[PDB]
Amino acid sequence: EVQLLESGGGLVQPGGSLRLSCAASGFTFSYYYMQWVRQAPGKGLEWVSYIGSSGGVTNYADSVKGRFTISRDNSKNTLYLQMNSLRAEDTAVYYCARVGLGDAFDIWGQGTMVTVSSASTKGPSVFPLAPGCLVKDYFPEPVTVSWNSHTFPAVLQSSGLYSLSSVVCNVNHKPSNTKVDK
Amino acid sequence: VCPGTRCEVVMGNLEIVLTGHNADLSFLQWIREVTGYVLVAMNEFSTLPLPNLRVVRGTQVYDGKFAIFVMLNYNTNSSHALRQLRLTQLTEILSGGVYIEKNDKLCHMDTIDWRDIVRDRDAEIVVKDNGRSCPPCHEVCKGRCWGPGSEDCQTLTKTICAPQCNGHCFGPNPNQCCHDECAGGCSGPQDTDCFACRHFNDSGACVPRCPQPLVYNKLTFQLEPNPHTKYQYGGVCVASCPHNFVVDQTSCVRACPPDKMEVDKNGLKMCEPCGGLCPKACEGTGSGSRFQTVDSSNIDGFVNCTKILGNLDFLITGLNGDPWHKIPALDPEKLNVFRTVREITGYLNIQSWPPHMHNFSVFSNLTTIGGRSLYNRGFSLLIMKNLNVTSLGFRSLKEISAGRIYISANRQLCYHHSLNWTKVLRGPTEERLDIKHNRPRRDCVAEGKVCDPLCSSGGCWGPGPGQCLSCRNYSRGGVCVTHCNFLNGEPREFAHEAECFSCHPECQPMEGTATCNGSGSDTCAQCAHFRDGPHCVSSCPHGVLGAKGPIYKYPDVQNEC
Amino acid sequence: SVLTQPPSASGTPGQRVTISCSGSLSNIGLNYVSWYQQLPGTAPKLLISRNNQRPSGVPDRFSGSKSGTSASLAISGLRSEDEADYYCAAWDDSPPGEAFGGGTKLTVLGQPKAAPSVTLFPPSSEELQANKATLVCLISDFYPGAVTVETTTPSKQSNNKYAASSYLSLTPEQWKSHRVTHEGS
Repeated sequence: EVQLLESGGGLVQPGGSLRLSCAASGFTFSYYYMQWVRQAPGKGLEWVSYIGSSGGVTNYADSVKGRFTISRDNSKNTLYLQMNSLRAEDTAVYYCARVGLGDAFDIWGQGTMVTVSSASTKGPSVFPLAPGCLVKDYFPEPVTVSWNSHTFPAVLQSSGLYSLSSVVCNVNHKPSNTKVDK
Repeated sequence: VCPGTRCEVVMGNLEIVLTGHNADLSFLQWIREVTGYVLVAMNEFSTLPLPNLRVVRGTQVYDGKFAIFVMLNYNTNSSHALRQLRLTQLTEILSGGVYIEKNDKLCHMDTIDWRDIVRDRDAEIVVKDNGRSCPPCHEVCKGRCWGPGSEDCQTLTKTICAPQCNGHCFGPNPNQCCHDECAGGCSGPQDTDCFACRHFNDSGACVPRCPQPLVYNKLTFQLEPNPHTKYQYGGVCVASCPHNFVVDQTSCVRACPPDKMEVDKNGLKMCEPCGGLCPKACEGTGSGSRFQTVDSSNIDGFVNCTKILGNLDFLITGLNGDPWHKIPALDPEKLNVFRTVREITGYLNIQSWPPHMHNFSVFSNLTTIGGRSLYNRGFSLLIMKNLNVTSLGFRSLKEISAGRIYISANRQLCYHHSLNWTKVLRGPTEERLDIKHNRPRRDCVAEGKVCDPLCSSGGCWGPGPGQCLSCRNYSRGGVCVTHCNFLNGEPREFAHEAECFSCHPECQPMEGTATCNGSGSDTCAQCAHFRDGPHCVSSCPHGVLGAKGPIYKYPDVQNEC
Repeated sequence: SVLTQPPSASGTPGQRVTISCSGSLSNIGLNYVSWYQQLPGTAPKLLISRNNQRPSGVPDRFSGSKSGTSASLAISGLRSEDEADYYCAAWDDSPPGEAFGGGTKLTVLGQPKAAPSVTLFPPSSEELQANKATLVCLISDFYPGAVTVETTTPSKQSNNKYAASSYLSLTPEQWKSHRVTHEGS
């Protein structure tokens, strides 16, 4: 059906580059302008860029101008976004929207999360409290903390790490292959 | 600043009618000035707390004679009634009278010198039939008071003074009168010692005009944005305009004038002059509109329209008329309504055109075609089967942002063969151009139906130097000229981006050399009158204000301020 | 190049709420206004297009309007399914781009006001012997989801209530140097 399928996102480091893809289907991709809108976790909707139907006009936000480059392949029905020199403040959920009648964004993508973090993978240090368990400093999310054989969502630490707690235990961190009980 | 019926100034009328035994009137504790009248009728509370109320103007009055109207504030059965009118700082009443009657339990009203509070000598003051069992004022009040307290005394101010100060004075001595910007009496001779302001107020200092946004700078002998630059918000000078309010040069108006637009240069929204016709978006025709084409019923709704949020379909049905004789034919003269249209967001579809109109010079001011809405099979511009159109006539058209171009079956169309669409059609041309089967190229060349010699290798929209895409030399009013009025002619002109512009006035026509270098008066060879610094003005600063005050200087012999 | 929306909006099941949207002549003044609804954990969808048009799926409850350089979003008949983020957008001319709004967080009440049950855990003894002594403050069961005490954002539970957690990283030396609000704490 009428669908804008996105791809190309993932975890990357500052300075790194990424190319986002947006495959169209169900409509004539060559007849519409296409948009890029990102949304940082906690922040609101932020306009990134847009391109003409024939790939003519191209304007960017001052936050990305020079680093990002929008393009399109009408023969392949795909909208691209060349994200170079990525900063930490570029971490967001990048949606691609089609302009419709009256320049309204009637069709959006599914999400594709883009993350720019300096902190690499790390082991979850567990420290048991006094009369549940505590999962401190781990990356990246998530961790399945189940007792034997209500859990609060982790916080975004100032170091880019995460700190999860559980109250009433098995703490398995798959990205670090860490299976430690305490 | 607050509306009538917290703040400090009450813009409107303070009306309190029919209130219960107990009411949180503590929100009225901070009120300094009332612009209208005070209405307190049929209430049941015991005290009206307005201790900071110093001035009640009275631009409009209740019962056509009273700036203060208080009556019937009691009950025939209950014991809840108005007993105290806490107006401990009530100093002046610029206009209107006072009516305090039928207040059964209200005391200390028959002891107030209202002639000192009321400034209008012809006003009516009726204070009677009030409290009966009323105790004397405090020994401090000296007979006149508002309540049984040491801080509830009436402060007398008004005093007959010298004819040098007509009414507005702070004592009998001539060297103790008020300022010219004082609405009534005052406390001192300074501008920061008045009861009420006659015009505005910077921060306690009544000035006839708030700090001008454009003041004179001692550095560059001209004008510059002022540090304060307080704007007029009615009666209070503010450096920043209120919520949503736009800055109208010197005033904070709710909405921009009909002859001005809401520009936003240095951050804040400012009302700048349109300079001709203000920008206006309009509903168009096509997929998403109300109509299949423009016609006798749509042509009138395009007046003063500069932007088309949509498209413009021109069908034979719209021109010739409705098949069911419902809507009459379109008067070709009414087509001139699109001469204001500068931009079309969607497409332009011209499938029909008046036979005696050999071009689209109606759209001679059309600048941009977006193509955000396409016609047929992805077209932004479709001109088909117009056997009368000799030339296009889109002289102002510089950009077609997207979509394809369909131009066919026009048979008599010329001047478009030499057009370099790449310099107009944004995006890789590829196969977006569908231009064929018009007037044969060989036929146009033979009859001289080609671009004017003063046009560059770009192309043209018709005959003459006015229909050129790019001039070989310069342009003057949309017309390709070989020379600008650099060294001779009137008015003397200069050049910018291959376009001619007239030099600033007060710059005499310099023969042999260039008169101007730029648009402003900062760039001239010499001044035709006076020269205030690096500028050329017709008159030295007669009475302009700067950061300190009025600035003026005599023409120093060789005409230099 | 941003449109101005109120940061928050509240109402009860069956009440009419309004979401205004300020702008300029560059954006709203010469272009169509569109509203976008974003349910928690989902992608935003088109709610209002071209000033006042509703797509097949948007009820007659929602109604957008435009007057000058400003626009509004009216929701007559509030429901517990309307609880989401509302953004307004408009094409901008002089700076060629899309002018988005800051965002409006519509909160649908209905549920009775509840006080959060705070559970604080002193620094772990196993942690205290590891050059650290972080505090663990757990917040649970409260409505509406808005509590000020790094700290997490209020998380909606399966109990239709909200939860939160606040951590305090410190030094073991400063730990023994010395021996949650919900609108009416």
